[PDB]
Amino acid sequence: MQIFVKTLTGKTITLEVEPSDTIENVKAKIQDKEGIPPDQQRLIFAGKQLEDGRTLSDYNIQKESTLHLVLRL
Amino acid sequence: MQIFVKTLTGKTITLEVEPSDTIENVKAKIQDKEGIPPDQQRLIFAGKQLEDGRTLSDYNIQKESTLHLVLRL
Amino acid sequence: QSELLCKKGCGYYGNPAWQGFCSKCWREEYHKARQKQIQEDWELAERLQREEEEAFASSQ
Ligand SMILES: [Zn+2]
Repeated sequence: MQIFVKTLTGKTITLEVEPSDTIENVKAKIQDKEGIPPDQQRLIFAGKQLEDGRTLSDYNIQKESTLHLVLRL
Repeated sequence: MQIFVKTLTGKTITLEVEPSDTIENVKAKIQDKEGIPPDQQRLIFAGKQLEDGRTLSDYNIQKESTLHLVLRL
Repeated sequence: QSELLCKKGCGYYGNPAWQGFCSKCWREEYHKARQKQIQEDWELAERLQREEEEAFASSQ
């Protein structure tokens, strides 16, 4: 499936994922494209910050779903 | 991957295997460690005795899976 | 808030692939079912052991 990660600075990363993929692995995928390290990444979906050891399916992230990315400092 | 073979006498052999490995080859691996010949080995998984010409994948033996070993007489 | 909520009711969402459970709850269930196969397999092993010993002594 495919989901989207919108930055606050006018970038929409398009990821190739599976419902079984861990949040941690999704943040690795973002690294593959954007070069941002996983520990410098906050992911948001439906008002929650996404927890590393949980999966997309745990949050009901389906086809087309859109998350947000905030950088840690 | 890694699977475990528990004896009835307080030994747990830890094997290094692939899903493609044949039961026969797994019994060769046990020989490498324990010196027990393949034809003196009964392997058990999920209530079945494991057939020599079949593979780990045929029985759905995955990561961490635990079989048992009975000696033939 | 829908029908997709995890069957253990721990608040997270379940997965069709994991029969209704979430990732963490599915792990516990998987470990639980694995514990049972080891136990049953040990019991099988015992039977096969007793049988090999009986079949042996049924020689000399
Ligand atoms: Zn759950």
